[PDB]
Amino acid sequence: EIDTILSTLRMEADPSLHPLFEQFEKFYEEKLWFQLSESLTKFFDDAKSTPLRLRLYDNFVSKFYDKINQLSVVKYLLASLKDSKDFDESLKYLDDLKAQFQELDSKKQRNNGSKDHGDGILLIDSEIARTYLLKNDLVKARDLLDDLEKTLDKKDSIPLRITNSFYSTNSQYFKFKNDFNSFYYTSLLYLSTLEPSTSITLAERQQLAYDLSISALLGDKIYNFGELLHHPIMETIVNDSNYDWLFQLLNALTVGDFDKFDSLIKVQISKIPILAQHESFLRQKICLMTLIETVFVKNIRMLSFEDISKATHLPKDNVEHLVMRAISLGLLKGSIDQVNELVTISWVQPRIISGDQITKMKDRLVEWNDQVEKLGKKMEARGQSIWV
Amino acid sequence: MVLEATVLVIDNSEYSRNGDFPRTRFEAQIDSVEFIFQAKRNSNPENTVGLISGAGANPRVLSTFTAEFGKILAGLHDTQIEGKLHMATALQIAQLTLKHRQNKVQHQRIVAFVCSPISDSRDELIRLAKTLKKNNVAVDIINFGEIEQNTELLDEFIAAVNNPQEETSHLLTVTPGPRLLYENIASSPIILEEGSS
Repeated sequence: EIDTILSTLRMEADPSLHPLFEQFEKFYEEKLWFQLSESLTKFFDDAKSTPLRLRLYDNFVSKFYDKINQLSVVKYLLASLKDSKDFDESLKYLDDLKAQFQELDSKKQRNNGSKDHGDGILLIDSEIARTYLLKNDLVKARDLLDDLEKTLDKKDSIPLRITNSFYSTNSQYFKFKNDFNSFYYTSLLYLSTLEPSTSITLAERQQLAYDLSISALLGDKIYNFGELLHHPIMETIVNDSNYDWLFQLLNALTVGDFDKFDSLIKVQISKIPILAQHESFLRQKICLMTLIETVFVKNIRMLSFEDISKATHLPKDNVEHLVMRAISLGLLKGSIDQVNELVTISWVQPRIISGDQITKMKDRLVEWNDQVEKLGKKMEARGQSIWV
Repeated sequence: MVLEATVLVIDNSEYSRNGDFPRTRFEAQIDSVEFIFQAKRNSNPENTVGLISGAGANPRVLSTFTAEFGKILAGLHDTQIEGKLHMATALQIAQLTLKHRQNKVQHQRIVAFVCSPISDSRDELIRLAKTLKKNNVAVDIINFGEIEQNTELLDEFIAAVNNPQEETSHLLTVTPGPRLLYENIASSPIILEEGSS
């Protein structure tokens, strides 16, 4: 039965994937079901690419649809259905597994006597919305994302796996649509909750790393470019050519150099077509990032227009508008005097506190310790007589 | 054996959802928690048993020493099948539960199930071994998890710890293959043990 299948799999398999197969059978015989889960997983980590994946799933699922925890079951199937090209086939298999699980859980809840099985379902649901995006039915996929988000969050406790799957689905939907703003929000989340699994391929990491950097050029509130670079997703992937000139842009934003910026952008505006259509945003973005830099360093409460004119190299007409933009972002607060040509900044938005600044804080706090101290001691002495 | 308070450690590691004991290893254990309570009672009806878990990061006191079958059962229903066994925590907590009792005349026994290999640090075990002697506690291990492929860290310790006395700590190694865990416990000494005095 299951024996004839094991023969075909071993032979065309690599001779280094050969003993994985032998182990499967042995663990079944002995009824170690824990070990058995384990060995299955070892196959799908790295042999999901190969043509044998699909086969192993119909047979394995039918045999071990009761032994191993439920969440184990759906995870294996998922991997198989990425390399499954046909997206009507993917959708078929999904609905069969969805029914399967609902029935199973009814008995099984009572055998365990306690286990949340509503987890498996949510994962199934998540994947179906994913089918739809690939076939470009954004409308169906949308209301299914909605409902997912509500039930999940009503939960007071959630595993990483479930919320990770749901964010993946979202991420894909936002870049397809060509909405830079939304994707940036998702991508961050996805990174935070990211499974300790290394099943996540380098290719997947590299493609996301690419979309995040393009989002942040175009962005609506990102000035956090340095912080972003410090995370594994970009941090390691720097010698590659795609991640060179790219990262060069991020770093040009930090120092606000106008000159390096101009050279990069001229070449690359043709190359990446996202940047062509979003030209206004990108062009504003260098100018803004310079403005935030000039403002933060001069902590005095007023700046002439002349400071801005020179740093951003723009005419004065454009200056007061640029001053309107910062204020609309909420990055800055204050008022504009046109009669004297001033910007009175009255609020600065906190940024990354460098080491030097830790010392600065401390120096002022000592001074203000002393003031309280001097003042209490003298005033006790004054009118000492009455303190009932 | 006579007038005895027992902390039973029921463990529900990731290896306990297996099926070495047919049909399912979990269900063979459920029956054993029930049976242990009954065997001890049948000995001497003034015996009591309380319950703590091996499952999770840490133990949870489900039930203190009691005569009600009902408390052990509600506790038994509470499980997590992805729990994990840590030998050291279970021992330590068991001794503490023993310090307070409905009747403090009662003798001090730990029964613990082992359903996964044990890889806790050795240092921890050495020290616990002689702690136990201070407070004069005996312990019976129903072993069927450890032996499957991993040498016994506890046997020698228990052996050394025991004195001439009615109480007798033991290493009990019970055939781990399909034979039903509960059936084998009934058919081996657990209240047919003889005194050492």
